Amino acid sequence: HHWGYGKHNGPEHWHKDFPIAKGERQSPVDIDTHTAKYDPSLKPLSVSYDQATSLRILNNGHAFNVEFDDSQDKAVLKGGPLDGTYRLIQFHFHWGSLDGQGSEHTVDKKKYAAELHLVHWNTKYGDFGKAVQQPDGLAVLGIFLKVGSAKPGLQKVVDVLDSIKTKGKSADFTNFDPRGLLPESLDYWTYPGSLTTPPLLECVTWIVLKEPISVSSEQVLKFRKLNFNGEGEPEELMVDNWRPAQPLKNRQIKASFK
Ligand SMILES: On1ccc(F)cc1=S
Ligand SMILES: [Zn+2]
Repeated sequence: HHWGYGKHNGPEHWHKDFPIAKGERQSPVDIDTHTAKYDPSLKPLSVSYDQATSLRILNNGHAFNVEFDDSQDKAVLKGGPLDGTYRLIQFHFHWGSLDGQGSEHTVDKKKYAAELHLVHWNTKYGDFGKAVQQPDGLAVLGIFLKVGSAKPGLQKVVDVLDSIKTKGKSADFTNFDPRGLLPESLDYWTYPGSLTTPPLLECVTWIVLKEPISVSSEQVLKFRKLNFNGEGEPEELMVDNWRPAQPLKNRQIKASFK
């Protein structure tokens, strides 16, 4: 009886194994666009992904992770609200059963069809495992997906999902360029929060881009053919793997833009 997204093991249950689920800096949150404060002192965000080395794609039973070689400063996030250098370790998505839901963050209570999380760890802590124990350990770049035109830079991800249908399957996934997943604008909201899955550690500077990317109905349909279950278990479609909005409590969302 492990955590999941079902009636018996979903987000309303997580607090029993992970009591920080009811903590002071949980994620995601609703972004109230009229309450977020423009902070003219935020530096421009620096996304340096030209030397990014993708290695592998994994179905972990909750999502799929596209994993990167994080053994050198090859794909880094810097600037914006961040002090120092954060190394890209993986990206994943959260998505719905229907185009009307799927994102974790909301914007004036609007739910997008999906949300991309590019996960980076603070190099001052040496590895990801130590970084997640620090209040400034991670920087997650959050990008909303809406359904419309195809995102060409996503198709290589969509085409390998057949090969990782069930929990614990992986596949070689070299030479994937995550720059093909970014929108034009790097305008963002930022606030201190958490992982959105167990163990829900309060180690994340969230950087949520204002501009969504467009993906095709056919692209998100392929996300929804994945399985939470392992091979030769009853089929449970990997859908609605999103945590809903948590209490803002004593936190200020800042906007990089007027
Ligand atoms: O869901 N998830 C899992 C790992 C991680 F580092 C960040 C997030 S958002
Ligand atoms: Zn996530």
